[PDB]
Amino acid sequence: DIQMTQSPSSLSASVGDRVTITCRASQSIINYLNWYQQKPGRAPKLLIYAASSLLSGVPSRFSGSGSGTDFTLTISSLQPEDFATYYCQQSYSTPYTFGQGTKLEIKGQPKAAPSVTLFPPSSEELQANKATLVCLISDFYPGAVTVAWKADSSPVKAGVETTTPSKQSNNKYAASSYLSLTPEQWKSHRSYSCQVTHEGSTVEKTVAPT
Amino acid sequence: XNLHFCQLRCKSLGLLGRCAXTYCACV
Amino acid sequence: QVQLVQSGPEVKKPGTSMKISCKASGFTFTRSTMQWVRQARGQRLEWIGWIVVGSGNTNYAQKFQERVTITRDMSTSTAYMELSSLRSEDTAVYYCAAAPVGPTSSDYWGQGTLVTVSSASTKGPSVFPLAPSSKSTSGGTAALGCLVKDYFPEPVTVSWNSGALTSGVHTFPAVLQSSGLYSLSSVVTVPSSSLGTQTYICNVNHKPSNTKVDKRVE
Amino acid sequence: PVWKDADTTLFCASDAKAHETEVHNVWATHACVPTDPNPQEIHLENVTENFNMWKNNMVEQMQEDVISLWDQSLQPCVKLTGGSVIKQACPKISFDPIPIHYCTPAGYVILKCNDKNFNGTGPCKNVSSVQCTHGIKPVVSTQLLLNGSLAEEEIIIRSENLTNNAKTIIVHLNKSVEINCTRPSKAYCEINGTKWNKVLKQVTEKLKEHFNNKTIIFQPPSGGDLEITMHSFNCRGEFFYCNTTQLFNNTCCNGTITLPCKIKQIINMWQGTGQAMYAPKINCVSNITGILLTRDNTSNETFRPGGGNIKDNWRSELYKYKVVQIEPLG
Ligand SMILES: *[C@@H]1O[C@H](CO)[C@@H](O)[C@H](O)[C@H]1NC(C)=O
Ligand SMILES: *[C@@H]1O[C@H](CO)[C@@H](O)[C@H](O)[C@H]1NC(C)=O
Ligand SMILES: *[C@@H]1O[C@H](CO)[C@@H](O)[C@H](O)[C@H]1NC(C)=O
Ligand SMILES: *[C@@H]1O[C@H](CO)[C@@H](O)[C@H](O)[C@H]1NC(C)=O
Ligand SMILES: *[C@@H]1O[C@H](CO)[C@@H](O)[C@H](O)[C@H]1NC(C)=O
Ligand SMILES: *[C@@H]1O[C@H](CO)[C@@H](O)[C@H](O)[C@H]1NC(C)=O
Ligand SMILES: *[C@@H]1O[C@H](CO)[C@@H](O)[C@H](O)[C@H]1NC(C)=O
Ligand SMILES: *[C@@H]1O[C@H](CO)[C@@H](O)[C@H](O)[C@H]1NC(C)=O
Ligand SMILES: *[C@@H]1O[C@H](CO)[C@@H](O)[C@H](O)[C@H]1NC(C)=O
Ligand SMILES: *[C@@H]1O[C@H](CO)[C@@H](O)[C@H](O)[C@H]1NC(C)=O
Repeated sequence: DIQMTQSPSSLSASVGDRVTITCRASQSIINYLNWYQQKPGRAPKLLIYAASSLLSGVPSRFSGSGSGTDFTLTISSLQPEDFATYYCQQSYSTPYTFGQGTKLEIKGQPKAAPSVTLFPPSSEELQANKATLVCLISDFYPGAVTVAWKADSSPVKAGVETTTPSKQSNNKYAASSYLSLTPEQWKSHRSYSCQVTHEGSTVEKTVAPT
Repeated sequence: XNLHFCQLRCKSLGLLGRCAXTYCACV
Repeated sequence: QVQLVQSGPEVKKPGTSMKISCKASGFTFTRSTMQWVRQARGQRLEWIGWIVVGSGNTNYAQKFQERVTITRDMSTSTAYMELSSLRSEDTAVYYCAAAPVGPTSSDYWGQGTLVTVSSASTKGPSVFPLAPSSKSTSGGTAALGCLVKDYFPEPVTVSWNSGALTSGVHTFPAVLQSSGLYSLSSVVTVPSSSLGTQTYICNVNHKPSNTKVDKRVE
Repeated sequence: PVWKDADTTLFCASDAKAHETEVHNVWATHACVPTDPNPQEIHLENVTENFNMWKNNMVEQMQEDVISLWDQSLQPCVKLTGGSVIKQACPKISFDPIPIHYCTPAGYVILKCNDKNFNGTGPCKNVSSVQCTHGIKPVVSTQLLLNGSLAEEEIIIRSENLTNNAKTIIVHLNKSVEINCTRPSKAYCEINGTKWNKVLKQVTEKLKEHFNNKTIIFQPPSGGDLEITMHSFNCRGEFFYCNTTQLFNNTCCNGTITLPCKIKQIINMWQGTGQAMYAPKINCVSNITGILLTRDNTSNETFRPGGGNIKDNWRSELYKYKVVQIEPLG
């Protein structure tokens, strides 16, 4: 018990920048704090020990500091392989807890409204009891968007969703929302739709079949 | 300890003046 | 070559146990306290326990106190974790790590071990069409897709036209449905004219056998 | 190899209370971390390391710590240091010490001697690693060591050299002896001569071991400042001075012992050469857990009450400790 937090959850900067990223401790550790880097599929790497001690073989780009509660890890000369999720950890006490996590994204890509497309359930997949519709929001930036579902002009309730890695090339995202319902629920209603709001988008952008 | 001040007070006792951190001891 | 290699992935039923190894090379194993960690997919890293190598002393988090057993072997220079009566929220990637001594410190890392705990039997994925039309295009570029739902466990691999198509493809992260069965989509954005000039087939390929090959047209 | 002898600022830990009236509570309130409820000590397999009680800077850290504690709490209404006077606010605050753990900052570890019969200097072969030390009540006194930690095994005689005469002798007791100090509703302090004299003939047994079966004679302090001729100690804010001529009785008579103390308000400072004056039902019950002695013809040796260097009061608790820094490699 000690509860460690990170801020911010995600941060966007471009190549050659300087970033701060900040961890915060509840019951004041003294300088018992490490900083780890992590890229998906691979295992963490140690960046900073104590709170200022840099590991031998880490590029001197990365740097750390702190007090008792508030710690910070700056990058300064942000390189392309520094676009990872970064984790603060406490030594000192109890279960040595890790931070929420902070991810760095490429702050390239000007505001890019998403391309909004929608799929009614296949009858191939309607032959079974299940019946699902997919709203896809392809290539957009920033990360933060909203998508609400309307069936005969009514939303809320429950439908699943998942978001694309990051970029490889364009630095845009792609999200997908699934509405899962049986033929029972489907056959009854006629109008199914996606209201999506982003930032590039001026208004509620709506797409629907029957 | 004031060492030169200590030695003189141990002098009358016919003893020598050590220091005991901040304190004047006779030995 | 300073590194640590862990054992393969494991798929267990709720109520059983797991054992994971960790073979060390490169640092003097003699003076380290091997530390264990787990990462549940898109949640926090958790410290499990450690074993000081020299002494053989251990300690654990109040959380895994009664089910965990950390061990080592100086001959092979190898560490081991055993986890008893498993539950579904023990599904995660488990890492071993090296570390100086004291009470905790800094740590070098191994590759990780995916272990999956669920009641669900092995099932192949059902593959349904995200067929494109007027509402599934918009902009003079179009988008099509393969929906593969109801399958256990990870991973599935999806390609288009048997690896020929790679541009505009957005294979998605799977989502564990309430039904304990994984589900995901793979989509692509093509020039609207291409449809009619070029058929589009997705290839789904499951960990065991199970490979449905499907033509998304309309 | 791994770890090296280091000198780093040690932080402090306390089971203190921020709302308390006791004044040490205000030097631990926001200066000492809450004491970790799940500490860890780790055995260091097949390792011997050599400690030296008499030369470690944890002692120095602690002395300047207690000087600070003593300055901020119970600032004297008028220091003198004869050459420039300083009258100041001298408010009446509560006082009696409470234990404080010392702790390494990350990157360093306290090595702990676990040989119970370690005397203070040389090789230890049962070495452990700790984050914080045990609790250590910061109490300053002379001749007798109060509220301290007992020797866990046999009575020990700690010294730098027993061939040198200058170097102090810290006897570390096996089992404690209580002492009541009251200013009866101009003071006195009583002790149960029975157990005390038993404990004492034990100490002259152990001394005899170090001074091959010779004849051990206690004697009063030669002379000098009142703070070394007398058991001087700050008890709940007021300074006692009890004549210990009795306790070191060479014809022990085994019933309850009484000692005549004086409370003084004008005293000789221990923080630095000078003198202090503080503003004006008070009693201190205290485990006596160690003794300070200086080795003074015949086949008789003479031992006399010592004290004064307040560092020794810290050495008695911090001999089992050495700060070292963890080197990470491979
Ligand atoms: C400790 O010493 C014994 C032999 O005296 C040896 O068998 C054992 O492996 C040693 N342990 C280490 C960690 O070197
Ligand atoms: C303490 O033991 C050391 C060896 O560890 C020895 O050299 C020294 O004489 C002893 N000192 C005392 C005061 O007994
Ligand atoms: C080191 O000391 C502890 C006692 O504090 C004891 O439990 C342990 O066995 C010691 N180690 C050896 C090798 O005796
Ligand atoms: C305390 O220490 C002494 C050695 O000075 C030894 O006889 C025994 O361990 C203890 N004595 C008593 C009376 O308990
Ligand atoms: C202190 O003396 C009081 C009464 O004068 C008594 O009740 C108490 O137990 C004594 N304590 C010691 C350690 O002698
Ligand atoms: C002296 O102390 C002993 C404990 O060893 C106790 O039995 C006895 O009652 C004490 N005497 C007095 C007068 O309190
Ligand atoms: C202590 O008592 C003895 C015997 O009465 C006396 O010789 C000595 O000077 C006294 N010292 C003090 C400071 O009272
Ligand atoms: C020693 O004990 C005797 C018992 O008769 C006591 O009366 C005397 O005052 C004591 N003498 C000294 C020098 O402490
Ligand atoms: C020793 O501790 C006791 C209880 O904690 C306290 O009453 C007493 O004042 C302390 N002694 C001194 C000399 O401060
Ligand atoms: C002091 O004496 C009291 C009274 O028996 C006891 O409870 C406590 O353990 C002693 N404290 C120390 C530090 O020896």
